Amino acid sequence: MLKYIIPTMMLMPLTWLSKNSMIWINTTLHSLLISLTSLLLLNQFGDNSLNFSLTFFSDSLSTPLLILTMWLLPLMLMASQHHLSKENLARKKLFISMLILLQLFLIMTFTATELIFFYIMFEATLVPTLIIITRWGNQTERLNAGLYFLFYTLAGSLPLLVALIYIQNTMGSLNFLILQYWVQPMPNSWSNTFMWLACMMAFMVKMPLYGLHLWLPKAHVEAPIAGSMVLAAILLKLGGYGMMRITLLLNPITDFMAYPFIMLSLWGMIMTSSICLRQTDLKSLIAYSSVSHMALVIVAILIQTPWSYMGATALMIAHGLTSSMLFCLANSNYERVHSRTMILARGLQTLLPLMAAWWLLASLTNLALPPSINLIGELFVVMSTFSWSNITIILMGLNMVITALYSLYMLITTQRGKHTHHINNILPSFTRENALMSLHMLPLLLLSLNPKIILGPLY
Amino acid sequence: GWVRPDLGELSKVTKVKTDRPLPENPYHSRARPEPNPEVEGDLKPARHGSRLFFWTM
Repeated sequence: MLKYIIPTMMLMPLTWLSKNSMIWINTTLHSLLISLTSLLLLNQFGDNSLNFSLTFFSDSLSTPLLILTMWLLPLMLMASQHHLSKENLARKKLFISMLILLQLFLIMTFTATELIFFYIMFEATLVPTLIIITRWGNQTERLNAGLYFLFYTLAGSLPLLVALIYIQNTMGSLNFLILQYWVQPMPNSWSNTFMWLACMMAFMVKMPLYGLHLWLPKAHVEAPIAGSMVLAAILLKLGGYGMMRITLLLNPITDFMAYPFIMLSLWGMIMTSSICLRQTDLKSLIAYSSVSHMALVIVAILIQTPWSYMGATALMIAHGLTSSMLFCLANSNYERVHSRTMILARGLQTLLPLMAAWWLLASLTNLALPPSINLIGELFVVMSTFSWSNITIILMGLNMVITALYSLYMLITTQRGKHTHHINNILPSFTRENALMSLHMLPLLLLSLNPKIILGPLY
Repeated sequence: GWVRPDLGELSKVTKVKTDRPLPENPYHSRARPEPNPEVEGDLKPARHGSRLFFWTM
C-alpha cells in the first residue's frame, strides 16, 4: 500500500514545480495513472484479507472505496476550474495541493489497520475540507457552514477517542485481527452502554442521522464543487466504512440498545425525503437525498445480516457516484446561470440538447433503475429489514415512492417545458462537462454489468 | 611537686585502657528493614521498539 502512499506524496511537488499553464495537464495525467495503478490492487481472495503491512491492510470492504477515492480525485481535479481559472497561480496551486493532501489522508484512513490510526486520519480528513469550503465557498454563510461542520463533527467524534483508548488498554492492541480473534461479549451493564453510545454516536454524527443532519446541507449549498463532491461521497461513505469496522465488537448489547437509532433513522428518512420535495435551492435537494440514503445505510448497518452488509456497501458506492455526479450537473447549471434557485432556470430541453441525456440518466440512477447498483443496494436492504420485522417494509416502499417522486420532479422542473426567454447568456455545452459526465456514468454501468467487485466482505 | 600544665597541654586527644567492652547498637533501635534489589547486567534492544499504539521500531 506504500506503493500507493508515496506517489500521492510525489504528485504534490509536481504541482509546485510545474510551470504556468502546465500544472493542469501534469496533475490530471498523473492522477489518472494513479487510478490505473489503484485498479491493479484488486487481488483479494477468499479466506483472509490482504496485509500491506502490520501498518496497512485491505478488507474487501476497503478495496472499492479506495478505488473510488483514487478515481474521484482526477475527476474532481478537472471539475474545479472555470470558477478559479481567473484566480492567482499561487492560490490555484494551493487549492490543488490541498486536494492532493486530502486524497493522501483518505488513503491513510481507508487502509487503517489500527482504530487509533483510523481516528487520527479520520479527523485528518476533517481538517482541509474546512479550509477549502471557507476559502472558496462563493456565498455569504460559508463561515456558518464550515463552523457547524467543524464543531458537529468534532463534538460528536471526540469521546470515540476515549472509548478507543479504553479498549486499547483493556484488551491489548487494536489490529483488526487481534481486536478480532479475541473479542469477548460485553454484557448489559451501563458503562458498556455508554461506550457503545460514544462510538456509535460519533459515527451517527458523521453519517448523519435525522437529529444531527443540518450539519450537512449548509456544507453543500455553501461550498465549492470539489469540497461538495469529496465531502458527500468520500466522507459519508468513510463514516459508514468506520462503523462497519468498529461494530465487530459489542455483539450482545446492540440488540438491547439499538432500537431508537433504527427508529430515528427510519422516520427521519421519510421526513427527509418529504422535505426535499418542495424546496428551492437545487443544490440542497441532492444533499437531503444523501441524508435519506445514508439513513437507509444506517438502518442497514445496525441490523446485522450478511445480506444487509452486502446491500449496505453496494448502496454506499452507487450513491456516492450518483450524488457526486448530480452535484456536478447542479454546478454546471449554476455556471450557466448565476442563480442557485430552481424555478428560474427553466427550459433547457430545446437549448443544450445533449445535457438532457445526462440529467435523465443521473436521475434514473437516483431513481433505483433496476439493473443499476443503487437498486441492488436498496433491494438487499429491503430484504434484510423485512427479515428484521414484517411491518417495516411500508416505510421502505414509501421512501421508494417519494424518492422517485422528488427525483423525477427535480428532472422535470429545471429541464422541462419553457425557457423563460430573458436569460440569453447560456452557451452550448463544453467538452469538459460532458467528459466529466462520461467519467461518472460509465464506471457505474460497467459495475452494473459485473457487481461481484463492490459486494463487500460477506460475498 | 605538681608541675603546671603548659599552654595548651590540656588538649591533645588521649588514649585510655578500659575494662567494659565497646558497645554495638548504642542507639537502641531495630534492624534495617530491607535492602533494595539492585538491577544489574547488560541490556538488550527493546522488544518491538516502543509498544505504543503504532510506530513499530
